[PDB]
Amino acid sequence: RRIEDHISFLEKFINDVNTLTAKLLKDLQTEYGISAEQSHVLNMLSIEALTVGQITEKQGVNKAAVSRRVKKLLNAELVKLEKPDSNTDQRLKIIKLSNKGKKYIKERKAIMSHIASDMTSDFDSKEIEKVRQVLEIIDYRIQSYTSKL
Amino acid sequence: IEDHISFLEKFINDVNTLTAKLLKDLQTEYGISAEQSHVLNMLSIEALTVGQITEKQGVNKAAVSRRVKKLLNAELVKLEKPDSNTDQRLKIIKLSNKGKKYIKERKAIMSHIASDMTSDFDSKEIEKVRQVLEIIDYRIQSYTSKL
Repeated sequence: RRIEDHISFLEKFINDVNTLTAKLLKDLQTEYGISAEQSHVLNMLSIEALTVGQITEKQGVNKAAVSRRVKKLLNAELVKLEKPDSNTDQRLKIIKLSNKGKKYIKERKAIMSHIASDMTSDFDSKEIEKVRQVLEIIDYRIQSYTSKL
Repeated sequence: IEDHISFLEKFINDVNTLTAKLLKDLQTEYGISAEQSHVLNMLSIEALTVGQITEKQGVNKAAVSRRVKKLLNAELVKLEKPDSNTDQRLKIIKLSNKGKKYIKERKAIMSHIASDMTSDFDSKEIEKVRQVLEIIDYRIQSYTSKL
């Protein structure tokens, strides 16, 4: 009820961020020849290099579709196929960003930062910090809970 | 202070990741995809017009028109815009009984885990956090509203 309304507000809030994001980024994506979700993959890999398998369940959806979008990015040359080994090799391919992929990620960050900043310039810095602290522990708990299924 | 943006993006994906994990079985059985659940979930918050939904989910307009038409083909949603709120371009879309049962299960699953993670939490600490995010949601909506 209580917690049920908080959960409902968090869904609306995330959905609203997604909706603003998509609209602010439609032009940039269009410039690079990619869709919103291909763009998502690029945001995940700007965090770290990954393999199709690692990004599939960590977004949790049908295996093939993700494979498709990684193939589309490779041919758009926004991403690369590497083997920077120093850890038990089985069979697998490491996917990381090309330098055009990082250029996009920086165009995207600058657009998100200006808008986030503008909408937040009247806020009290210590108030935002306290809020982040609370979401940091929620993030932490979500993460550890997920690791246990 | 823009490491702030990075953290929110990551917090959003962790949320989404866990939700895809918890609802895999539920969404499969109802014949749903994750993006359609979001439309459904949204419609449980309020009865909406498509023009409304397009601006509130706003990506390609035709791609979201498709997702609502599929929810109607599946009868997960009802097209009920009688003369109270209507005569305003398009319709008033709302969940049907089947759709209503899906979101009940969805809430059953999420409520228990959220509650499990927040049990040591001070109501007031969470309320204040909610207040601040309400301002930011307000602004995001206001900003989304224009260009």
